[PDB]
Amino acid sequence: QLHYSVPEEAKHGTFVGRIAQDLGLELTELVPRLFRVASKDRGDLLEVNLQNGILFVNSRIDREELCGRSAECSIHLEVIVDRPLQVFHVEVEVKDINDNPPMFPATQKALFILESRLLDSRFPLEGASDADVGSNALLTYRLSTNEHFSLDVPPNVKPLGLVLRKPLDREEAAEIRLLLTATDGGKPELTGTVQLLITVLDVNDNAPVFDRSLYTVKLPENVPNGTLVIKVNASDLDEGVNGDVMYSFSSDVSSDIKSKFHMDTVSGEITVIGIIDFEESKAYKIPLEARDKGFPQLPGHCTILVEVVDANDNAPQLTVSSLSLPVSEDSQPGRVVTLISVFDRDSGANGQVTCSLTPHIPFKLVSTFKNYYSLVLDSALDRETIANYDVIVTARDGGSPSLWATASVSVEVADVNDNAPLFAQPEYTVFVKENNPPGAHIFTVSAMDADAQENALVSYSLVERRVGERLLSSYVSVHAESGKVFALQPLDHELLQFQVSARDAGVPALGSNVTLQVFVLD
Amino acid sequence: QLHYSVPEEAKHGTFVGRIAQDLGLELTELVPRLFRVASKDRGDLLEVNLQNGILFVNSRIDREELCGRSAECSIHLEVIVDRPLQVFHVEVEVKDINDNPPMFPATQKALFILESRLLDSRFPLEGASDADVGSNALLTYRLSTNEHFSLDVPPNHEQVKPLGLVLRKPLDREEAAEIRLLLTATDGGKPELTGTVQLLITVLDVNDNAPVFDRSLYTVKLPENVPNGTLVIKVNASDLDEGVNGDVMYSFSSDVSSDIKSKFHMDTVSGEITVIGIIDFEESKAYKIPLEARDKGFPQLPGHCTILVEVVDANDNAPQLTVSSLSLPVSEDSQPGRVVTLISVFDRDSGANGQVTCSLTPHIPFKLVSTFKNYYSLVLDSALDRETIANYDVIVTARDGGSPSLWATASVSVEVADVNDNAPLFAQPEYTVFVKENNPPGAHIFTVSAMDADAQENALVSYSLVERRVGERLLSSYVSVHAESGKVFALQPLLQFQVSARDAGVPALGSNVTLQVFVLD
Ligand SMILES: *[C@@H]1O[C@H](CO[C@@H]2O[C@@H](C)[C@@H](O)[C@@H](O)[C@@H]2O)[C@@H](O[C@@H]2O[C@H](CO)[C@@H](O[C@@H]3O[C@H](CO[C@H]4O[C@H](CO)[C@@H](O)[C@H](O)[C@@H]4O)[C@@H](O)[C@H](O[C@H]4O[C@H](CO)[C@@H](O)[C@H](O)[C@@H]4O)[C@@H]3O)[C@H](O)[C@H]2NC(C)=O)[C@H](O)[C@H]1NC(C)=O
Ligand SMILES: *[C@@H]1O[C@H](CO)[C@@H](O[C@@H]2O[C@H](CO)[C@@H](O[C@@H]3O[C@H](CO)[C@@H](O)[C@H](O)[C@@H]3O)[C@H](O)[C@H]2NC(C)=O)[C@H](O)[C@H]1NC(C)=O
Ligand SMILES: *[C@@H]1O[C@H](CO[C@@H]2O[C@@H](C)[C@@H](O)[C@@H](O)[C@@H]2O)[C@@H](O)[C@H](O)[C@H]1NC(C)=O
Ligand SMILES: *[C@@H]1O[C@H](CO[C@@H]2O[C@@H](C)[C@@H](O)[C@@H](O)[C@@H]2O)[C@@H](O)[C@H](O)[C@H]1NC(C)=O
Ligand SMILES: *[C@@H]1O[C@H](CO)[C@@H](O)[C@H](O)[C@H]1NC(C)=O
Ligand SMILES: *[C@H]1O[C@H](CO)[C@@H](O)[C@H](O)[C@@H]1O
Ligand SMILES: *[C@H]1O[C@H](CO)[C@@H](O)[C@H](O)[C@@H]1O
Ligand SMILES: *[C@H]1O[C@H](CO)[C@@H](O)[C@H](O)[C@@H]1O
Ligand SMILES: *[C@H]1O[C@H](CO)[C@@H](O)[C@H](O)[C@@H]1O
Ligand SMILES: *[C@H]1O[C@H](CO)[C@@H](O)[C@H](O)[C@@H]1O
Ligand SMILES: *[C@H]1O[C@H](CO)[C@@H](O)[C@H](O)[C@@H]1O
Ligand SMILES: [Ca+2]
Ligand SMILES: [Ca+2]
Ligand SMILES: [Ca+2]
Ligand SMILES: [Ca+2]
Ligand SMILES: [Ca+2]
Ligand SMILES: [Ca+2]
Ligand SMILES: [Ca+2]
Ligand SMILES: [Ca+2]
Ligand SMILES: [Ca+2]
Ligand SMILES: [Ca+2]
Ligand SMILES: [Ca+2]
Ligand SMILES: [Ca+2]
Ligand SMILES: [Ca+2]
Ligand SMILES: [Ca+2]
Ligand SMILES: [Ca+2]
Ligand SMILES: [Ca+2]
Ligand SMILES: [Ca+2]
Ligand SMILES: [Ca+2]
Ligand SMILES: [Ca+2]
Ligand SMILES: [Ca+2]
Ligand SMILES: [Ca+2]
Ligand SMILES: [Ca+2]
Ligand SMILES: [Ca+2]
Ligand SMILES: [Ca+2]
Repeated sequence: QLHYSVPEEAKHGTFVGRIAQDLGLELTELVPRLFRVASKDRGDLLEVNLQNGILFVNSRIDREELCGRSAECSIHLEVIVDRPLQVFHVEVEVKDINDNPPMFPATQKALFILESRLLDSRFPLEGASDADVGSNALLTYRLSTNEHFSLDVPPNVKPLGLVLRKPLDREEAAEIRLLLTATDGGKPELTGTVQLLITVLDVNDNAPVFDRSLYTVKLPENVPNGTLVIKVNASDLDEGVNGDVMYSFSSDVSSDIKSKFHMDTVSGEITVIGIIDFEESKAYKIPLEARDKGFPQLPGHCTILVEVVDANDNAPQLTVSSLSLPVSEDSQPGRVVTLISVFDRDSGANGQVTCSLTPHIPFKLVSTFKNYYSLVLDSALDRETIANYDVIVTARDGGSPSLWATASVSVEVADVNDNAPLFAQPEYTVFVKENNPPGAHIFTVSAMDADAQENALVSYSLVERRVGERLLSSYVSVHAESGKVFALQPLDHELLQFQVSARDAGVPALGSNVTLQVFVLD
Repeated sequence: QLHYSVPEEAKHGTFVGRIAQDLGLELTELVPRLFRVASKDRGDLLEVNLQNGILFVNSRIDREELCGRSAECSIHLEVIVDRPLQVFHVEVEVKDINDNPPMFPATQKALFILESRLLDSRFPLEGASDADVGSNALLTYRLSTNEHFSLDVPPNHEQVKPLGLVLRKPLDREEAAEIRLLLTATDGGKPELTGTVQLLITVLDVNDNAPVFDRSLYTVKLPENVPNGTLVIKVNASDLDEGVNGDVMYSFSSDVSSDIKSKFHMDTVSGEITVIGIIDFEESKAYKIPLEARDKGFPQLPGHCTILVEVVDANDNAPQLTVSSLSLPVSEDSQPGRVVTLISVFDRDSGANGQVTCSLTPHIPFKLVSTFKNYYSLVLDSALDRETIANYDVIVTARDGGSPSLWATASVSVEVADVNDNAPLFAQPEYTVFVKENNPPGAHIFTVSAMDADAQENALVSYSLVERRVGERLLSSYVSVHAESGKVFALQPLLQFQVSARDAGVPALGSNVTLQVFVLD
């Protein structure tokens, strides 16, 4: 019937069309007959002036306000004239102009993506809104050139996705900034921009690592209660709770190790809580584990080997063996007497021992094997001059400070018959009473020795002599046990000299005789 | 010194050496003189028989009991003889035989390793212990042939640091839940003894699998007038993890509109979408809803899926119509084909129930016709008459199609205006009267009557007189009449005249009736 095309948002009084002459009616007819024009929507967008008989724009025309995002827009206007009654229906189609730019819901939007997020994972992103319809509507999206991310759009309606091309890391890149540009295909060309500032969330993917797998620490033997050994330090590359670690022992530690050593969980300092002995254990090997606070927590392992240094804290324990009581006087030099065994609990320089004895002593000490010493006899010996020795043996434990261990040994010398029984002085003379009764003691001879026991035993005897052959009698009788001389005859008148022999009882028996004389002629 | 070599743990009374003749001593001296042999440690390991003067093993010799894990083992025996006193020291070195196998601290050891463990990561393992000393001590480790793991041992020395298991290829819980391996430690001695430890390592589930739907987008159709709490669709998320990491919670995305949240709600556990508000097609044609689902794991991964729901236009609105251009007068002379009033029909609904069908009374000369779109004009056809038909009340019925169909009726009152097209008619022509003989002046004689079919001024009867030949003769104008009433007055003691009845309308129409009076007295 009739179609008019009018551009959106036109100048006031914009020429639409000569509707008057188009319907075969003159202005002259238009003036008297009642001219009515009615339309839907606003109905005041267009109006006709009768003076020149034309149709024109009165107010601003917003197509998107009336028809929204619909493909076709047309305004139905009816024209009524009276006397006579006549009605004509005319439709005016509104043309869309690119006056509406691509508008994003927000200029700035921040997204949060985990670090451990794998590739091919897409993230939903809201598109820009546009009230325009057709070619002058947004169709082209352009993402900033980035290494990690790429853009993806469904060909149809559906939120566009952001795909992770390269893996992300918090430590390398804490924050990532991108810009998304949406451009519509219209004249003039309009701009849409949204800047995305995405922050990388820390994921516990860094295990705690020590400086080296093994550490070596020297430790004294007699360290007091609560002595520091070493503090271990672990490095972690995460943030906050994932970045700090607690130190602890491994579950495979020995009971003794746990008994002697302890570690503070927070500090990671190793302190001694038990008496450690070098003789008990020379060194300790301790496995250590450190764990962070993150839920997927990773452990860090390192083993400390501590060595205990031997301090001279034990005196050289020695034992006297093979106790030999007798030592003969005639013993030639080079004869062993007793045995000595010296041992030391300590080890090393303060483990070796040097033994010695009294210098003012004929005996000398010499060792044959290891720390076993044998007491050998040197120089000559005499029982009578010196009876017994009480030798004190000193054992020196080297190192600083040096220790001492002494032993008292009692050794006695055995008597050997090498002396002879000697009377006081030769010779002896006595004078007996004239009328001498029988069985009367006249004199008691005496002898003394230097030896002991049977070697010092004096046995008195008499000699026979020629005068005995002269036949007076068996004369005097002597007592071997006492040395008393007994007479059994009255003296008569008609020089007596006889030898009294005192002897020993030892196996090499030795004796001497003294001359005793009696003179009687009364 | 003097050296004799004896293997550890020998048979009872094993020949060691002829110590008697070796020390320059005859049997003759050996028998009576006390011949003593004494040693530290046990001191009962060796003893000499005097009958033949020889040295032999008396008790079991355990080298590991005496020297432990030391390189060199030697027994110091001292020989004491009396009369005269003489002492001879002899050392007997014990040779080690491989009688102690490589022993691990435990036959079975279980390790717990995370799935997310990166490559080149090593795990500490304790080595095997051995009481043997020398060549017959363990130095060689052999790990079971495994794809994922490889063995690592420090070369400087053994028992300096625990040997490690290094991850060559990454492991996964879903593919391999458990891994069993065997570690064999072999010492270099003859014969060779082996020590073994069986490792049962378990793979720990790590939340590294994101929840995934069947497809990114789903399409569901939904009616318009759905009641409060109507189910739309149930969504399904698939997860490949274990336990708390394997089950997911359903929720809306944070980017949803407030209206969307107002019209739709979702159960977190089930993942079912239900409507809790009245949705209207005129309000919104379709809804696009983003959905997010998150698992219970500490490193929780999200899953996104968008539901597109379409609203169907249901006939719940009657076609709103308005009567326009109200025209009260309608002339009788109006030619057929001529429009009367205007009707404007609009419908809120769209589609099959958007189209409207109008109609009018079938028993009526009027017809309804549309020229453009859904704009209708009521046009008059055929002739009409005021007197025959006084007024019309046109009822327009509008039917809204679809199931069920809607109805909208309209009553329009139109009246036709009277037009003078009829003529005043007397009862019957003609009329004749006889006047009194002795007639007085100014006397009423008769009252004429006339009637019309029209209305108002057109039905107004006005009585008048004609001149006539008798009147022209100038005798008189005869009777004088009142136009309003039609009364005839006589003023005098064969008369034929015409009484003309006329209208009062602008197009005046009239008719004449013959009136006669007879008086000759
Ligand atoms: C060698 O030193 C050992 C500790 O080292 C010292 O102490 C620390 C604190 C530092 O100052 C350091 O520099 C020192 O050198 C020492 O071990 C100690 O032994 C005593 C008893 O023998 C313990 O006393 C008990 O303590 C517990 C507390 O337990 C703690 O254990 C660990 C420590 O890290 C952690 O889990 C906590 O921090 C705990 O605090 C008490 O609970 C307990 O009392 C209970 O029993 C009594 C009696 O029934 C009740 O009345 C109470 O209510 C309690 O129920 C004891 O008092 C002492 O804790 C322990 N020290 C450490 C650090 O564990 C060792 O004895 C020293 N060697 C020798 C030979 O003495
Ligand atoms: C283990 O040793 C390290 C270093 O000796 C200790 O690290 C301490 O804290 C920070 C850790 O990052 C060290 O570096 C610092 O980093 C900040 C970051 O901004 C920087 O501003 C500093 O200038 C410094 O470079 C820092 O050197 C060190 N500080 C102290 C007082 O120790 C760590 O504490 C040790 N482990 C334990 C358990 O103490
Ligand atoms: C989801 O649907 C299940 C049935 O199909 C299953 O899920 C899909 C994704 C595939 O993994 C297929 O192999 C499965 O058999 C139901 O068993 C399950 O109950 C549904 N989910 C819920 C929460 O009910
Ligand atoms: C619809 O009902 C709403 C209340 O819903 C409540 O929660 C849902 C999940 C159902 O279980 C229901 O039984 C509960 O009472 C009202 O808040 C809302 O106003 C209602 N809308 C209407 C009546 O248009
Ligand atoms: C008595 O002693 C002297 C002293 O030399 C000795 O000559 C003499 O032989 C001894 N007498 C006897 C009987 O041996
Ligand atoms: C919007 O589009 C224009 C060109 O159409 C650019 O100049 C602008 O920077 C943005 O990309
Ligand atoms: C879109 O993006 C550009 C680049 O960031 C801005 O300059 C503009 O103002 C809008 O935010
Ligand atoms: C060293 O000290 C000890 C202490 O008993 C003595 O017995 C020994 O004789 C030496 O004087
Ligand atoms: C001579 O001397 C001895 C002592 O040596 C006395 O015992 C003896 O009786 C006599 O007088
Ligand atoms: C270890 O290997 C040795 C041979 O080298 C076997 O004899 C032993 O039984 C174990 O399998
Ligand atoms: C040590 O390893 C062997 C295989 O060499 C097993 O048979 C034994 O049970 C132990 O686990
Ligand atoms: Ca616009
Ligand atoms: Ca526009
Ligand atoms: Ca646009
Ligand atoms: Ca990292
Ligand atoms: Ca960490
Ligand atoms: Ca990290
Ligand atoms: Ca000590
Ligand atoms: Ca010591
Ligand atoms: Ca010492
Ligand atoms: Ca002497
Ligand atoms: Ca003597
Ligand atoms: Ca002597
Ligand atoms: Ca053995
Ligand atoms: Ca052995
Ligand atoms: Ca071995
Ligand atoms: Ca996995
Ligand atoms: Ca997993
Ligand atoms: Ca999961
Ligand atoms: Ca509705
Ligand atoms: Ca509807
Ligand atoms: Ca409808
Ligand atoms: Ca008529
Ligand atoms: Ca009429
Ligand atoms: Ca009339």
